[PDB]
Amino acid sequence: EVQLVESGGGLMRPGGSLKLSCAASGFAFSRFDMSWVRQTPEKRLEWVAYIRNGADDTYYADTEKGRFTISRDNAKNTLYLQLSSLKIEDTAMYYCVRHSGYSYVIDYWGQGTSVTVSSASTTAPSVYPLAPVCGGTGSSVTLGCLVKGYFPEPVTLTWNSGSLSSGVHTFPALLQSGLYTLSSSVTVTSNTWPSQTITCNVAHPASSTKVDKKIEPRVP
Amino acid sequence: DIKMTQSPSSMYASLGERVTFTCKASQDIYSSFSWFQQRPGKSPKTLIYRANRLVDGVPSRFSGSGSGQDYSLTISSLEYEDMGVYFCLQHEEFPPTFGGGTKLELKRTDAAPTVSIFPPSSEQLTSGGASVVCFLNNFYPKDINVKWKIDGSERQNGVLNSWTDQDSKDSTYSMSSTLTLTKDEYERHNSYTCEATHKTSTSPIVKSFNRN
Ligand code: NI
Ligand code: NI
Repeated sequence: EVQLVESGGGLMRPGGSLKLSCAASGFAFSRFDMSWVRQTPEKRLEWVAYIRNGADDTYYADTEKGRFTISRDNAKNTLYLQLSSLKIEDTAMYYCVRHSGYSYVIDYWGQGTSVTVSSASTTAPSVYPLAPVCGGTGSSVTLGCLVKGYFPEPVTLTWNSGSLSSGVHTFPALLQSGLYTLSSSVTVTSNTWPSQTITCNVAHPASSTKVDKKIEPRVP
Repeated sequence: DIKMTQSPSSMYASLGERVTFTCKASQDIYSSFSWFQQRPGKSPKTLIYRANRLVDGVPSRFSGSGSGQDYSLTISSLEYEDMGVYFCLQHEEFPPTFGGGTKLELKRTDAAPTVSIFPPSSEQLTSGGASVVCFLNNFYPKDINVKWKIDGSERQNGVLNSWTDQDSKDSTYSMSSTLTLTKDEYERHNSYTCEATHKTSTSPIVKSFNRN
């Protein structure tokens, strides 16, 4: 049961530093070479750094002085990547990967840890319920949730704490004048709303914001 | 670094169909080559190594071939779980380099969108802003145009359009269109209209409301 679990990512200003960790389990960590790989927002994959059993035998795609440092603590079964003098274009999902043997071939990938390099401040979202237009007629009804003005990504959004997943469409977040906006729609049969409550659950961990917004009919 | 050129960049395929991706390296890489699959929302998974060897647990419908500079991945009988993005990788020379990816999606019959329009919520109006939202649900193919009209005149400034990826249950797309106004501007007009044009019909689908 090979497991690689990254952590340490987050938001950082350009010029700052960030240390990522990869907790390994399920294999003899000290006998395998390891690499870090990153995926950019454009979904491009790119090698970052590579380390063998030794602490000095490290190789980097960009060896500009003191920008990437890969290290490992074999007693803690952990791999590290120190990012320094961060640039905006270092924004990416960083993956821990295990080499199968003596070559550069990969077998297992981690789950990734998201790094955002930006000058913008963390900002909590506003959550707005979208109820149908004043009126009320049809076999089904479509409701919505608009999450506006937050930074950085991501927000998570569920309906009725996850128990309502059929008929749900969530639209990817888009940057609009420095801040993200996301929305979600849910379609249910007309006889269940508003007789049964429908609630939008929005979480923004970077600002610790958690909102549960009930959708209620418009008035008058 | 060695350049990896993957083709095509995307393709639609039917269930049970045979599909082939190719990748070309800028020099001989002696079969130090792998294929990866990235299902939607997940990290990549290694499918093939050494050009033609299957990773344990990968079904036999996947197969790789090639040598020198030219390599291929073939999926013999396409299944629903095979959708996602496929990447090639050379690891003959450091640093290993990935191809740009091939996005594989499901072909299905055309479907017209279901359109819904939402005035600004009362909570937003208290804040000083006003967003009008149009949802276009469950259409195929992906291309679609949305037009906003305010008291009859077209408005394009301030529109944000967001598509989903392909639906995992019915292979349709949905999209959200948000027109963002100031509260002052929203209150200067009465009728708001979202018009969706899609290849399934020459006439647009129209949804409107009046501020009353
Ligand atoms: Ni759906
Ligand atoms: Ni090059």
